[PDB]
Amino acid sequence: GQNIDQPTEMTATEGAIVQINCTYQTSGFNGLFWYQQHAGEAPTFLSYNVLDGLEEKGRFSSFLSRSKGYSYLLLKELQMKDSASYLCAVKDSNYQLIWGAGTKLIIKPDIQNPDPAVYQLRDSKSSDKSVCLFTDFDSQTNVSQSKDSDVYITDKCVLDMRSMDFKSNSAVAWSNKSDFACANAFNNSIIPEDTFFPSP
Amino acid sequence: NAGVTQTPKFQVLKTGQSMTLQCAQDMNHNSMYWYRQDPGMGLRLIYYSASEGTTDKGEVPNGYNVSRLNKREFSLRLESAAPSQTSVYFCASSVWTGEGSGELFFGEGSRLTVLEDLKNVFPPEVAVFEPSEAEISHTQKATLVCLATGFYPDHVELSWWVNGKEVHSGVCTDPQPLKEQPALNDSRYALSSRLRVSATFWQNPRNHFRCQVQFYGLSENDEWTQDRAKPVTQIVSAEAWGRA
Amino acid sequence: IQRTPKIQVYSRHPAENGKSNFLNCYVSGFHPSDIEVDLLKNGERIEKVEHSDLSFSKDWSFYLLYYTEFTPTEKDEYACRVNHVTLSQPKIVKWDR
Amino acid sequence: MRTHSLRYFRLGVSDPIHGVPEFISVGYVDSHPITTYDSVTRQKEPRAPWMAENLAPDHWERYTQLLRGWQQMFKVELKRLQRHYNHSGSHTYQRMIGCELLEDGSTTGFLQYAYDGQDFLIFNKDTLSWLAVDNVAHTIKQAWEANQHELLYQKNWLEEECIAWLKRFLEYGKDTLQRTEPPLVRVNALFCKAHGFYPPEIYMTWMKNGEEIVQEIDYGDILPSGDGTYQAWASIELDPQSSNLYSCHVEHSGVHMVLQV
Ligand SMILES: *Cc1cccc(C(=O)O)c1O
Repeated sequence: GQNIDQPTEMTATEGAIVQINCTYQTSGFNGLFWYQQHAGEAPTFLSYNVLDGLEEKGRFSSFLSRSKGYSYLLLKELQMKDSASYLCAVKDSNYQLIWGAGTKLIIKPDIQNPDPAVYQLRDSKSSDKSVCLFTDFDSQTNVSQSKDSDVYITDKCVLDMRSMDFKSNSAVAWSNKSDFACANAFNNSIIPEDTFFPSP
Repeated sequence: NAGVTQTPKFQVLKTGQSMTLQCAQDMNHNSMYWYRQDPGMGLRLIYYSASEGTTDKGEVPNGYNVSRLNKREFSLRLESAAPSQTSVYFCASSVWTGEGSGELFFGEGSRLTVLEDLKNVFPPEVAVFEPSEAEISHTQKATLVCLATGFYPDHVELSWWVNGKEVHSGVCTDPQPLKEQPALNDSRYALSSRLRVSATFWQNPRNHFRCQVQFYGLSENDEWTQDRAKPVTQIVSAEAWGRA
Repeated sequence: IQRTPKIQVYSRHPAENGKSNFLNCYVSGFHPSDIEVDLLKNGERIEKVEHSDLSFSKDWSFYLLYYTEFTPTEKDEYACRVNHVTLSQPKIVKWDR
Repeated sequence: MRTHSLRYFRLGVSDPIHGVPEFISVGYVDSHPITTYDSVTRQKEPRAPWMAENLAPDHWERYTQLLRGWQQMFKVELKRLQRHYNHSGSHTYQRMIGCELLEDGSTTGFLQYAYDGQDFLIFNKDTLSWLAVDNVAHTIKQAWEANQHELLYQKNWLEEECIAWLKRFLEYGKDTLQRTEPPLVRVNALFCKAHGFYPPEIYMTWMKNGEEIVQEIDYGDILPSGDGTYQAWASIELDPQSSNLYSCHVEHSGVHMVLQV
């Protein structure tokens, strides 16, 4: 066949439901596959449809309409571990697989007790860097890139303290400039008004 | 019962260098495949082997060859590596091909980076930064940060080690590296990770924390002519102890 | 269960002496597939004889057409000789005009 | 159009005589071979010029790979069958898959297997199950029915893909497949004989005094004449003790013929 399309990226909230769409135009049809691929990992088989309708497997369902050339992968009760890319693939008349470019699924954790703060980490005697940690903010907060070429800011990362059933967002900023202070590290981001900045 | 085993996980190559990727499957499968995966597009088949004793081109065979050595093994050859072959390669296998609804079983992937010259290759610097006292008193938790910076290409594995054992709980490592100079094609990379623990765990002076980064770089056979140290495959780490 | 070949010998067109034709031997209904077929002229094997590829029936049996170009005369006697595992000795079916 | 069909056959032989292929596969549209593959050539090739002329080398290259794989799978399946039958010597394994596009626009689809030329497993694409004729087949039935997806897949292939292939090939071969050559019919026991006709489907019979006599009639086979056309006959015995009107009736591609004797 000749093409297959699926959205580049989707973002949903923990506990919610998401529907990942895949459309295809092929010379013939011998089945539609969904695969899961965690970042830096191997794709793994998730589902197969070849007649019309919906098929369920645990928290995931997959739907197919052959006449519309359309499938969706439905994920219910989203967990953080569902964060992954999802690949749509169709077998054409000559049984050759045609692969969609994949949909990156990002999941926002449900932050129970948001306590946004920017902390200065202790200097390392082996590094000229000053390091700032923006943490414990609610998942609506977006972390902007640095506007200074000598300041480095990484995106938010969700950590899970499983023992305490506790999750939290954080982003890191660092620089070796005299200019740099944690009070101004994330100035290019829209951060919560109540963000805690402890005195230096 | 290992499934699909492909090697190597990481490889840096100079333009013109030759390279063989190995793949074996122990599932008594008949069909094997080599794919490349690149950003912004679906998997593209390079060569496949429908059965023992036969192989054929896929969609992008140019620059490659294969050998179905036996029922278990399907090797991929890059005779003369080119920068365009920088990609992640996946070996896969299926019970049969063109036969019903059978799915693919994938290997772990091989990340190849092909460079005009190895002058660009650097191991990371690794530093560990101890938790903020303000965080500790405000939250009763303690976040350590590890920074792995200045490395190239993006062939790294970062892990945390607490009292000599690798840990995953309480750890978050950036899924993608930061380009230190975003507008450069050959920009070196940065990677951050955090490990968060209870204040009581941090405040035990005998707890030991290590951030370790495995870098995949050059080997003995790679030619080196720069003034700086040959950026060989190596482990770079930094540490911290708890403090009362 | 092995099935013995049905054997039918016939000209392509209604035969007329002195007129070029084709002599056909159609062998069908047999199983398994190994089989040997000769066309005979006056009791001896014709050497330039063509045949279709082995063909498959829905009932799992096989069939084949063997043929050779020929000009019938009143004296000349033609036949098809067939052997198959179901046959103790070769079976001869003469062309009946 | 008239009714048309697409059928693909496989044959596996477990201990074949020297030189003879262990595996042969042939496809047909109606009575016309369209493709062939065997374990000796290891190449899938056209058997009709209108297939060769409309399908590029990459088609044959791809199906060559597939058939090499399917050959091996057939060997493995036969080996398992003969093991479980506890049979020695050479045995055969056969598959037939196909579909029909009927004149009225309706379709059929079928898939079945045979061991030593006898029905072994028969697919029902409506109940999505396999009919097993004995306990070796019953074992395979359980294995094949274990993953529903396999059954669903064949239903889809038979009902959609097969018919799509058939329509494509019908257009390729239309100058051959959709033509009509009417029969030449003569009477010569009375023998009614037809030749020179295409398609091979024909119905010849004898009537005595305007009534048909089915089990007094000897029906000859429809046979290839070798030039693309067919011939056939039907005979009936004369009652010398009574006068009767005998007539040969022939139906072919929507035209009826009567020859009164
Ligand atoms: C070449 C071809 C196409 C489709 C299906 C078959 C089969 O043997 O089932 C073949 O041979």
